[PDB]
Amino acid sequence: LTYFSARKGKRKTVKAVIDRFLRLHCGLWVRRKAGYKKKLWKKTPARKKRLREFVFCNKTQSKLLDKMTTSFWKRRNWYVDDPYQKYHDRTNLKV
Amino acid sequence: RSRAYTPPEDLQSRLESYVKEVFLPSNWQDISLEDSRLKFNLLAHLADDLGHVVPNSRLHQMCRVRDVLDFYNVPIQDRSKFDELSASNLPPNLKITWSY
Amino acid sequence: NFKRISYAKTKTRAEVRGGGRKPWPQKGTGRARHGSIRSPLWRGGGVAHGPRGPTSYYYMLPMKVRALGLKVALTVKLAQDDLHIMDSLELPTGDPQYLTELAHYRRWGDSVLLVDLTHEEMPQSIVEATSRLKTFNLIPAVGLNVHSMLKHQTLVLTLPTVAFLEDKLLWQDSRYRPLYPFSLPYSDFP
Amino acid sequence: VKKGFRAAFRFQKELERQRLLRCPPPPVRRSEKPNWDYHAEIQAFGHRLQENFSLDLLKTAFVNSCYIKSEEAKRQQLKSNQELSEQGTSFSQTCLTQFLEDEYPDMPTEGIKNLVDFLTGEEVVCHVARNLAVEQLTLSEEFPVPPAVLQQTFFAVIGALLQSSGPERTALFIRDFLITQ
Amino acid sequence: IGIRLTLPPPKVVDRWNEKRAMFGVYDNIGILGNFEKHPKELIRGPIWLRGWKGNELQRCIRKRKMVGSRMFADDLHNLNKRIRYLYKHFNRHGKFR
Amino acid sequence: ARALDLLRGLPRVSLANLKPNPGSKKPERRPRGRRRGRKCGRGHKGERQRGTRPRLGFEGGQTPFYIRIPKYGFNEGHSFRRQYKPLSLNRLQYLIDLGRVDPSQPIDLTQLVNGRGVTIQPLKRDYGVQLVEEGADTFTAKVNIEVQLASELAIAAIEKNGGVVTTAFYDPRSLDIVCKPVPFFLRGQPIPKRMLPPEELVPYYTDAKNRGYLADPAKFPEARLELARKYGYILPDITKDELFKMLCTRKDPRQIFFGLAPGWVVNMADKKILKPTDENLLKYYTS
Amino acid sequence: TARGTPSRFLASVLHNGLGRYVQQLQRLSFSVSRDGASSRGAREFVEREVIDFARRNPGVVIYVNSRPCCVPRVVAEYLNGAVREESIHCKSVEEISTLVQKLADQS
Amino acid sequence: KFTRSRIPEKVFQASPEDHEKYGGDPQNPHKLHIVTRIKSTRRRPYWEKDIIKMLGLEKAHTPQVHKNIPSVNAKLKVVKHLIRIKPLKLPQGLPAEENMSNTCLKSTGELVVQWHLKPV
Amino acid sequence: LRNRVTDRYFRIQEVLKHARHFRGRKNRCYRLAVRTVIRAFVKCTKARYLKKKNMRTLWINRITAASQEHGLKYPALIGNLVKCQVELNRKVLADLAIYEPKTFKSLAALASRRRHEGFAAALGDGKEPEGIFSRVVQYH
Amino acid sequence: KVEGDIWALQKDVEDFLSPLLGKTPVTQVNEVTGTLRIKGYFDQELKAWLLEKGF
RNA sequence: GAAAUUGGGCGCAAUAGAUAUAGUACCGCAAGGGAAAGAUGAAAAAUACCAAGCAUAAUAUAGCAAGGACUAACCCCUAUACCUUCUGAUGAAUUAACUAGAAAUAACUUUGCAAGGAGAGCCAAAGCUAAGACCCCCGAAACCAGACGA
Ligand SMILES: [Mg+2]
Ligand SMILES: [Mg+2]
Ligand SMILES: [Mg+2]
Ligand SMILES: [Mg+2]
Ligand SMILES: [Mg+2]
Ligand SMILES: [Mg+2]
Ligand SMILES: [Mg+2]
Ligand SMILES: [Mg+2]
Ligand SMILES: [Mg+2]
Ligand SMILES: [Mg+2]
Ligand SMILES: [Mg+2]
Repeated sequence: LTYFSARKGKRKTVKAVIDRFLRLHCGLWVRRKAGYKKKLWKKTPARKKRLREFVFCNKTQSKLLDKMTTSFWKRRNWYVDDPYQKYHDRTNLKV
Repeated sequence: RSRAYTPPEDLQSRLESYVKEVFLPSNWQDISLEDSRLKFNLLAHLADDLGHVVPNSRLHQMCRVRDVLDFYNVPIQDRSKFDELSASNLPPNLKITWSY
Repeated sequence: NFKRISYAKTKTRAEVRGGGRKPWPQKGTGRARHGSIRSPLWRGGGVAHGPRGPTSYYYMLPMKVRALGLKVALTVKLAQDDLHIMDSLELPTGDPQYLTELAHYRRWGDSVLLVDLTHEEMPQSIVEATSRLKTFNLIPAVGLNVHSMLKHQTLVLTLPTVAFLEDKLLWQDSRYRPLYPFSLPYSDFP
Repeated sequence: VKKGFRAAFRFQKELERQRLLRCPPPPVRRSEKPNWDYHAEIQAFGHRLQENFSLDLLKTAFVNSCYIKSEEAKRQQLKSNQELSEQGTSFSQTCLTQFLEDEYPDMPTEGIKNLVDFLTGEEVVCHVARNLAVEQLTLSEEFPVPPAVLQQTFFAVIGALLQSSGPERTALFIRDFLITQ
Repeated sequence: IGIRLTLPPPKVVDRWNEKRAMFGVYDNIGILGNFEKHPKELIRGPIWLRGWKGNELQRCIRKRKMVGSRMFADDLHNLNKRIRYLYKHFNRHGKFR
Repeated sequence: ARALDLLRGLPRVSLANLKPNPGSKKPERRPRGRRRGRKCGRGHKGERQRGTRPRLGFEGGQTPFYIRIPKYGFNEGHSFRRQYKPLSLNRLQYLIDLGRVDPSQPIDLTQLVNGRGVTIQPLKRDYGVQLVEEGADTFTAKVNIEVQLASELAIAAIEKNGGVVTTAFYDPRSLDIVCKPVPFFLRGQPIPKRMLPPEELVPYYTDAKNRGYLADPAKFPEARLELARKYGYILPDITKDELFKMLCTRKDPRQIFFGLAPGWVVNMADKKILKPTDENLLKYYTS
Repeated sequence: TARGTPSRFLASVLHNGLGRYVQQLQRLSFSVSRDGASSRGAREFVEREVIDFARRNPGVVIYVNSRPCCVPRVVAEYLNGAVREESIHCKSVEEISTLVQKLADQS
Repeated sequence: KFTRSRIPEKVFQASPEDHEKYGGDPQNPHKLHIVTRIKSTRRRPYWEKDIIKMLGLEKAHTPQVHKNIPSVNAKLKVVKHLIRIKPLKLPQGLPAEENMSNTCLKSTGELVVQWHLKPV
Repeated sequence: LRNRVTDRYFRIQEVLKHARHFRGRKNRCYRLAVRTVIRAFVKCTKARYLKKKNMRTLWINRITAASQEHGLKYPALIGNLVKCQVELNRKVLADLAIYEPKTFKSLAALASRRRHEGFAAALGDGKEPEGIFSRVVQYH
Repeated sequence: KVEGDIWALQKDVEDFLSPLLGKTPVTQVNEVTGTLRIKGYFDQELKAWLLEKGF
């Protein structure tokens, strides 16, 4: 990525990352599964039910996605009728 | 004007005399110095007399008369270290010079 | 360090003069491969990681840490028995030697920081006496800092400066987080 | 010109050391160098050997007769040494012959005289008194202290220990410094 | 032998100079002069770094946009090449990423 | 304290005595010596010692993780979605108890900013405060709040205690003037008129069930009556008590500040208000 | 190394244990700055330990010179005329006491 | 492949000739082993290095006391080529708190609870 | 040069005081003197083990020579003095061999006497009285 | 904001929390700043406890 | 990668710093490249000791040149030069001087304040602010633009 831009001297986000992923404020990145709209005629319905799911990311995938975006994207977002808003704070962890 | 202090032997009666002259009951050693005029007159008389003044670093520490009494009977003795070493009864094989 | 700006700049290997073509070819000579006579190995070449430009070392501590540092300097000067409080800085005469004799008699120190409330209302006699002295310095109460409280052995306040410092430093305790800068108007601040 | 001061100071003192090794000065006596208190160091010479002296008498044991004469040569612009050294060398000769007659009864007395004239020779007594700080306390004319003078001061110190504390303690002194040679 | 033989002339330092005795004054002009000035308005220097701290690429970017139109011609050219180098260095070279 | 009493016996604090708090200053590690530099941290000569390891996310040639994955619009319209900072009723009872928000006055958004109870930032497109039902039980306050969104249970918790809720609307310009009003009256502009909601939100603010500021004052007792029946409290009438004249005051739409009017120019310096009397300006500002 | 250094045979000074034992240390010469941060532990050594030390062996004559030094030194002189000059630079009082007793104990 | 070696049980069954050779009794055996590492664990498998670390035998030629129980004997059967085992025999009793400090384990294998330094 | 190095004569001279006795340019030039001075210090520490070793074989040569003067061999002498609980070591036996050859002759007589009691004891096998010098002093 | 003797406060907090743990809680006084730092969340218990004490 | 909107020196000090004592000497047909270096003193109307290199002072059986030693320099014994690249050939006569790790997102450590922090903007389900602490040197063939050249 760009660590220091030529105009501002700031970090830049990779906009592929924003266009594909969802940062929950606890640090978990949500994605869609690859191939969830491809060749559905040859996929068993258990597999089609698996592909239509919102799948969390790895630890290193998560830290890789944190480094590829900036602090605007890491921010509390108090939307109106957000569907994912009950998934932001992390309930009841014992680390 | 030299910072040596040697506390007097009649200091109980002098200090008590000043406490009466700023005022007076028995148990006069437990009189609170919460009034600020009373403290200024008492310590101003003692500083005028004894030549030894309560410093700023200690001035809030005396809240009773007994604390001023406990202040004015520490010997603050002030001289150079050449005069402290050479007066500390050196053995005959210590020789101390001060190239100053 | 916040006011500090280093004017040290050197020339890199691109800014130093000349050195645009290879000095000798790549292979045929038995000398070392070089690409310019201005690379950082050459007598006359650029500096590889030297100082670059004016650099400013600016940082602000939070204003509560600066204000607490002024407090801590005041309690330390009072606890070491170096605070002295006057009622006004009005001298009976304007000579310097009176003031050095006074500071020598009361066993103050080598160097005295006199602090009055404003720069306009400093009395003429202390201005004429301390404007000549190297170690006895008049400062307004706005000018009070921590480097020059520690640089000076004694510090001399007047009672209006003491009420000033209590007002300006007990304000930082029990004040809200700012909505906007305090130079702007507020309900109760000036 | 590299800026700075500490390498120039260290280099300045190493140059001073090579100046002292290339051309060393002639050795000055110790009383003409700093850190000398003569009286304190006579008392230290007393307590060093583990005995007591009458300090004035030991002081005259270190004062030669050449020193008074060149001193009065310096006045024009003190008891001597010789009585104590006479008593000390008379005593140490007879007590060394006591020890060496007792522990070697079969020796000829020519051999006891050559042993005793070894243990009071200039080589032995001058080797002993340069390691007991006698030479540093000798008031002599010239430096280094010439060996006949220092022999005289050493037996003056024996005479002063004799008049101080009797014949038995000097017998232990002579035993512990002259016989162990 | 790159070491000097005579020790240098002495460094007379006047600690009670005008500048040293009055160093640090008006660092607290904000917090006890009713916040009318900021202390960053006390520092004097280049106009592009009065009250600003950055690394070198940011000092060069800010120098170019704040004073670069009236810079000299080959100084402006050297500075554009420095931003072009320091760009290609910070963004493509290093150990941590 | 024993500690200043220690400072009596110690030498004076100078610029030669100071030392950082141990733990503050890690030492700089720099590549000289047997351990910090021979290879100097980079390892053996490859591409990571030369300095030229490729960009973040390059997996060496296979298609990267962050590109094997379908683009889905999680963040599709993110910067035009509206945000509303929560204000719980536990928070607002907390502000009322500590004197920070006066409940004997109307509680507009300016009064929650000046008591610093709620920080909203109009850039990063917060459109205001939403009331939050947290702390509805143990909320004991008669209050008059103007909050841009409100859940039904938070309206019920206020209106049980003798309160009045209304939901106003603010433009980002208007909300920005509302939050920090004093840096607007140093801007020299006349007070603007706040705009009506967009088409998404007109059906919100014209409904009496969620207490819209554009709704009827003839349909409100039906909705207050309905929540009082739903959540089981007998609806007190605001008309009886003495704060009623306070609990009725609303600023109309197209009014940003409370006692002021659009088009006025507040002169903060000599404490005046310049008011326009030209008819074209009065047609424009009272529209 | 041993081939670069000179060597010697183990000896005494004047058969130092045979008849009696003689303390081989004549003079110590401390030089201590009055104002100076390197001779702090020397200062607290003269104030605390040098009188006790000077009483524990009276055949040693001790000179505390107390000039403006920038490095403080101790200069031990021995009965056979050797001089060991060691520094007490930036040392604690306990480290100076073990050094001075080290110089006392040796020859 | 070089693998871990099980050892069959007939290897660990004494014969009365061995009771005549060594000094053992099959009825009423000894309680405590003395184990001593006498052959390095280097150039040995990592499991034997571990068993030497568990038994407390990282120093060579230093005795260690163990129990004569089948678990400790199982670990000792893993590393029986690196160690030496003797029975801890005790001529007098086990040491009470009076004789706790004045013991000495002799080289015979016995642990004497009064260790004077005087000849008999 | 902001801060270039002033104090470099002394780093060189810390190495070169160890090389003042070498040959060739190793006593002079720092690049050569460092390799030889390091290499001399490595030898200087590995030679502690060889000092101990070579003293011990020197002592075995001296004990071997002096015990061959009395007919014994070295293994006979050392073995049968261990067997007498004479726990002298090699340093002491070599120094007695040089400086006190009567004590060494009597130790050779004690070791050959014990050697013959070992022969006659391990010849007439069975229960017999032990030799006189064959007895051991039990320590408990 | 602990002003005074922090070691009495460490004794009394450590006597208060050890029935809620079994063991003594592992703490750290910072006598310079005047803080006291306990391991594990005990915020509501110490706020209630310090309201009982009168602070 | 926008916009609305907002509002003298903790420099160098003669291999450094300018290439600069000079765009000179020199090199090139030309465009163009491009040096090096000075040190007395108040007065010249007062004429030390230290790099490598040698010399004073050539050499003596045997061997990475040393180490253990030793009465003794050598003789005795021990000892497969250093860097770098490989699992285990490269470069260096030698001295002096010059010559290569630059970024504070997140985490950590230390303070301040704390449901708030921050000297507007920003973050906040114990956070925020401040600081400390992490990211090298040299080296092609080339490509392009504009000149100078028969
Ligand atoms: Mg170029
Ligand atoms: Mg190139
Ligand atoms: Mg240059
Ligand atoms: Mg703009
Ligand atoms: Mg130059
Ligand atoms: Mg040049
Ligand atoms: Mg030379
Ligand atoms: Mg050989
Ligand atoms: Mg070659
Ligand atoms: Mg070099
Ligand atoms: Mg032609």
